[PDB]
Amino acid sequence: KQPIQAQQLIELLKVHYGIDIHTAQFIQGGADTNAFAYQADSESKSYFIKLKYGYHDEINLSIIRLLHDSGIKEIIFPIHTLEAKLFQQLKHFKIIAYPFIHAPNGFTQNLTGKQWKQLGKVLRQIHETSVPISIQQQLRKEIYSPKWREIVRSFYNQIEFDNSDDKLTAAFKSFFNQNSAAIHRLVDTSEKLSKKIQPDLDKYVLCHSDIHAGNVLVGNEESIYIIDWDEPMLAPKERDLMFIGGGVGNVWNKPHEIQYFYEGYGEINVDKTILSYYRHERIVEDIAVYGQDLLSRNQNNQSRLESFKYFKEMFDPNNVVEIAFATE
Repeated sequence: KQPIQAQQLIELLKVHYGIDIHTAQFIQGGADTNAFAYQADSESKSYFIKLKYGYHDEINLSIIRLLHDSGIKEIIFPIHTLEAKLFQQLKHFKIIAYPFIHAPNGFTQNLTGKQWKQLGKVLRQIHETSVPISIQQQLRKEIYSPKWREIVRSFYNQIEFDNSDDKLTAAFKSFFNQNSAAIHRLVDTSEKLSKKIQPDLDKYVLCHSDIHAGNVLVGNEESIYIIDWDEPMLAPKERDLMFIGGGVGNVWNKPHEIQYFYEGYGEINVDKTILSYYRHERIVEDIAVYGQDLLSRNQNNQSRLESFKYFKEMFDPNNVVEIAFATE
């Protein structure tokens, strides 16, 4: 499926980046969807290369460039091509080169107070970044879609006994039934809050959209880096703020973290209705996705059990559900 043989990277990295690589190897399952990852090493360093088919504008690259030129420092930026571009466009595919870095994320290594402040400073920088109209036209907009809420409601009648259910499906239905009150509350609260929110496009800002602890790395100089810029969007700032104290992954649920974050972010006028809407809606989105994986046999059972564990963890003490309810 690969557009090139790994050794063809030697020629390409030399030509377009001026880098001499002595060894390149395909990285299995590293990339996802339309992407192929490779490890290419220079006698001096190691590089992570991503190839993507196509010549259309990738929103990730457009936004990464905007933040780069805007001065945001806390991003792991691509290595520049010799023409000073963040990626090399070839005839039928693109090359995106990055330094091969290992940095623990916020789950692995909890942020220090200083890092919480830096995260607040950087996210405020991002939210205040002026977005050129050409790029605004490329960004998805928050439209308060009822898609996920509808899917979870479609599950209601499926929770009924079915003689053909397998072990995982039956266990999931039992758990759903035992937590039915909380599940309907998540859906109904997200729905109620969406109805009360009057969309104001003038207040939308550039948002990461999924900035949980797994997407912050603590790297060189003990500085933080925000990763996964694949699906940014224009939406109320609360789309991102909901994660501070949000408890995603059973971390980022402590009062002092919130204090340090806002000392850095500065803006304390946060719309509580929109913040509560996102915390409930993000859980609804996950119940729809992981719940469907349990009601269906689309993935193997080892994978379905992982979805089940994830689904249940959302209901643990101090996890996302309890924090969402506490927000409302």
